[PDB]
Amino acid sequence: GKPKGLCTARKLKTHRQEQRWNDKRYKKAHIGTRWKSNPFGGASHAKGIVLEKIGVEAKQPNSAIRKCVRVQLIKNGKKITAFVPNDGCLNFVEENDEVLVSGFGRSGHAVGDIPGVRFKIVKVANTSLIALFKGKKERP
Amino acid sequence: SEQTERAFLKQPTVNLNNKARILAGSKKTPRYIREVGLGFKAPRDAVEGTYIDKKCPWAGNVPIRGMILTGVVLKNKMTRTIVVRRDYLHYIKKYRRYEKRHKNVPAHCSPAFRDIHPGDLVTIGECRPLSKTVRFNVLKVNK
Amino acid sequence: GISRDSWHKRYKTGATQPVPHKKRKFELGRPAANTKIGAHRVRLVRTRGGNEKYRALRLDSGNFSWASEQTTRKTRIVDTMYNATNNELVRTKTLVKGAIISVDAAPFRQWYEAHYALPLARKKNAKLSEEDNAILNKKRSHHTMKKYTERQKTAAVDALLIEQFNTGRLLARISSSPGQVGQANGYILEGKELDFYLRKIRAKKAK
Amino acid sequence: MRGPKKHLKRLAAPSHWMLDKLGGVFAVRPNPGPHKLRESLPLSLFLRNRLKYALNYTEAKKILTQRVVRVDGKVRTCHKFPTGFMDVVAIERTNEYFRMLYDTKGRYVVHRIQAAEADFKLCKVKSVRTVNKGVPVLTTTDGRTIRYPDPHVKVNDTIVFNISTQKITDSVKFEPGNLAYVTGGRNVGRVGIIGHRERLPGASDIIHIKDSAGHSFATRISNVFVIGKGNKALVSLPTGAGIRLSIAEERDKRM
RNA sequence: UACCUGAUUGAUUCUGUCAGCGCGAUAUGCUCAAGUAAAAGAUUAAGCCAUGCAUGCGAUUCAUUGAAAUUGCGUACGGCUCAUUAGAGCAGAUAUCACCUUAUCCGGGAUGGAUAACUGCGGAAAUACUGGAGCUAAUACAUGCACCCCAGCGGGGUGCAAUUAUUAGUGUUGACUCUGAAUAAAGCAGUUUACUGUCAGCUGACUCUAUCCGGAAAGGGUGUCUGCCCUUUCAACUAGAUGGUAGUUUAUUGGACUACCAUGGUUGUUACGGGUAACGGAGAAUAAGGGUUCGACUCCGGAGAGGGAGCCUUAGAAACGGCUACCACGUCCAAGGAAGGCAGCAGGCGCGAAAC
RNA sequence: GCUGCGGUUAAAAAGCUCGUAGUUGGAUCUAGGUUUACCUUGAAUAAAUCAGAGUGCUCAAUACAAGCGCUUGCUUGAAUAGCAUCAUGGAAUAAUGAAAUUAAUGGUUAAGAGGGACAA
RNA sequence: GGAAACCAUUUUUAUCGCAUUGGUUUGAACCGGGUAAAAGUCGUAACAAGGUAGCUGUAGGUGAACCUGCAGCUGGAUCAUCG
Repeated sequence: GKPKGLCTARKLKTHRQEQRWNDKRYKKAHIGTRWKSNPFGGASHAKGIVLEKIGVEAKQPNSAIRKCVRVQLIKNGKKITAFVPNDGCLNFVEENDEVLVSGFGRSGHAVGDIPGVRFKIVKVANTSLIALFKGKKERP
Repeated sequence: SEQTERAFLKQPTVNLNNKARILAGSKKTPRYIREVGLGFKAPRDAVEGTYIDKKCPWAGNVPIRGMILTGVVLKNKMTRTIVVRRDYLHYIKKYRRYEKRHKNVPAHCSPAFRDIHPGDLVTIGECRPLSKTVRFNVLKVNK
Repeated sequence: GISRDSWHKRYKTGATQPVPHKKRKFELGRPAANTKIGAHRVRLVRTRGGNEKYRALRLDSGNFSWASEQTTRKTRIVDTMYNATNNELVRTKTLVKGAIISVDAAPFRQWYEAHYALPLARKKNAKLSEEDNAILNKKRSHHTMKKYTERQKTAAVDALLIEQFNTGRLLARISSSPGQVGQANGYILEGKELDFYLRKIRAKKAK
Repeated sequence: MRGPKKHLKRLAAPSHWMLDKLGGVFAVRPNPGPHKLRESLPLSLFLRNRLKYALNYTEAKKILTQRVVRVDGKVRTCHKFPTGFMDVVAIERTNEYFRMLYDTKGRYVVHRIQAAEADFKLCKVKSVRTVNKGVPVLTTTDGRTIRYPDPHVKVNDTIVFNISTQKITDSVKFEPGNLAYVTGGRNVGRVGIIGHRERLPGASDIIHIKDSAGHSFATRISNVFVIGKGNKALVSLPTGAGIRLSIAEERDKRM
């Protein structure tokens, strides 16, 4: 059992601090390499350029090819894969295109049946992908 | 004995050469005691003595002011200076429990307090910067 | 420039300390006066608060003090004799507080006779010169002789002091800091301290 | 900073001045002199807030340039002068006389007075010493130094100071049984009769004071100013007579 | 409002996380009838800056009311930013009997010669550059107008402050080598209104300027005690390092520095080292209670002015809308030279998700 | 997870023992008819923010205003609470000290704690 | 008597050179690990006594799962067997 003496505050506090490092959340938030490992460097949004487009086999039991685009961030030049929401929106993405990208929702974890894809496109060519899908605007 | 160094030492505020005394042949050298105060009664070795120390509370030029602490003497290896240990308890609200802490307070130990050994309780009074690390003077030995 | 800052040192435990700021004006130091013996030279130095200090570079006269006789006469510093801090200072003739030097005896002898109407271990075969007579053998009314008679009552002088006055060069210790007050006012050695420092000096010159 | 400061922000200004939060970024800084920064008031604040004599501070300075206001009988034209406690302000043109006093809350209130009242003021003895030439002097907490005072005057005793004559009239003693004001602490603006004195050798000593209502509270010496002997006050006090009302009592008084 | 719900199984109960759910911060999509308060280039690039401003206003008026100039004062406040920084810095209490001070308060303390504008001669491509020549002003420059010693007839000294040495104890503080009274010298350069407008009736009264000493107040430098992030894949660390004596420097104490000497000093009660996408606090978000996280930012304290370093003036600066040098990067040149510092306001380029 | 988690099988008891630092430590001194630690109350404790009275800025966030007579005026509100240091009282609880010419001269008991001796 | 340029020296010391050392990032022939991927080749290791019970430590060997030796465990396929 834990110590209970009236003069064991040092032991309690030191043990708690030592065991906080065995917590996934605390370690994830205090490791120190978070900025270097995270493509966005702690931000919520980033900008990049398109390189190619790929179709990813959705995981079982789902059968489909999700249409993502490989992008290069401007802040650091890292390569990532970003998902293009809504139907027939990959058409609005052409190679060598400027895109705004954001997180997918699960804070660096893949979402749904798309394997290894954790970002999503929020704007292409300074246009909102939702607007492009909804016809409110056209390709510049 | 009292003069064992390269120089000759004396209290600044005593005229060792007064016409009346030298003519009468008096060898009773007056000695300056500054009566530390704060209810501290001058030790007999301070009031009557022969050592010179410009850092003594009673035979020097160090007033006592500021704060008065009590501690346990840890080491006496320097020349006329000791290390006092103060022990206390630190309270941590979260755990509602205490923890042991300590700090070392190096204090000048006058030769008046000739009966000083590791273990005896001591009182120390704050004084002006006396060296790189010494700012306290031994005032009373509760033992 | 020169700084007296407490930082830049090691902490009591031996750790390196941070530098809190760039060097501050109020914590400056200045080059040592390093006063010597020669023609009077003193410089004014503007200090904090608009005050000003007297930095002595060369000093020859000391406004020396005789404590027992309670007299203060302007004599001349003759030579440096002993220094506790370092002997390079005595070798280079540096006048620093607590330094031990040699001074003339004529001014104190003149005061002694002018005040006590008595000889000061004067020479045993040399007649007093005219200036000495102008204050020794002078004649005035008995009402004026009465005060001198009263002053004679307490007028014995110690053997060591008499020997120094015989040699004509008295041993003295500087009590002032010439680099701070610009003056070399010191006091004449007498008694226990005189004997101790004389023994030190004799031991060194034997060494 | 590299030297002394000349400004004083509104928020950092002492709360007792009651300076409205949205009323500018600075507060008129009191200049050094008789009183202290946290224990005084600017004449500009007096004329702008307490008496409404000035709609704006330009108007305050305009009034102050006219050399119409007297402080301690000496015409002042410094809107930043430290008018503080026991300070007499006499506007001759309007023939209005005020003395600075501490409201029960602790604030300064416009204490109207007559000519006989304005003709004198009190001062506590901050120290007694001996200037050159062997002429003993005393120093008051308001800085006034008076030469050749009565030898019996000592520390913490009150002396009546005559503005017209610049002389000490009477000497009230700091002893058990004298009406004493309370300047600082959380008992600012409280008047009560001195009692017992806890004597700390190396620290500020403690005093016990009981008001006319019987309520008792203690404080440090530096906050205790004698304002009379027995029970009589040497000056007129504002409406309240130095009594702290609890909040329920204040409401009861209101209705 | 002290709360939960979906998902592992053919079905069940658990462990356990993932997801949902409320608030807040930042960014952004769509959309937005008018009004009121109101944050706002902190996050990264304490990156770089065109252009405009941000510190100028009693004595001295032969220019035409007051220009120019000389003095005096201020520009060390105010404003901005958070890079550095982990016994640094800060908070509370507390010393400074170890210290320094303009502005503001209280007490005491009608002397001569030269220099500008002004006139003119000029140099340079270029500066808020300047040399000569003729004057010519001052709150500028200068000059200042009862005790001790000898002899009790008579001669001198004694202001304040101040160096040293000495004497007795007119006051305190808990305690004073503190303040006063004296004694002996000596330099010491600091000070005891040659100021402006004047008014009333030889007698008065102002406003002003200058000026030292003592005490305040305000400000600052240092000292003490307690608290304040992570890390052992950092366990031993420290050699001016710990202390003693004599000095030097400073405003003052002090290994702050020097000479000689001793071997000391910190540490599992976590020393020392490393990291911080770290200025500290007052505080902010969330919130039964206990807490968890943050706090560049309007107030307080600290630091910096591209990076360093060194200084002048001063009461106050190691100042940068002051100078001097080096490094990085610019600007104008007639190539001989001359310059610059927006992390002040407004704007510009970059950086970026991010700010008029 | 201090309040407040879990470790037979779900993740988790070191193979076992000795041991320094650390943590924690049996009962017992006035019941009746000198030091500390701790608790109570005060002192010193910048505002702004948080909690908190009043007031129709039309409400509210806010703000700290305002409200009556009549002209030459009276009264105003702009509150109240929010580690270390010092002092006062309390003497349970937990540590700590006393002694190895007269007087009761001065050592608690011996743990269903522990150690050691002896027996067979 | 005051004094500018200049000279020498002391001190604070920017800055520049090598040299050592700490920290971050990074190219690389080739050699390896992990993970993922609706329908690749070889076998049958484990789950039933999984067809040689399984597993732990250790050592050796084999295309691969794995096999074998020694000592343990039941989480065994026995809570038991007569004195």
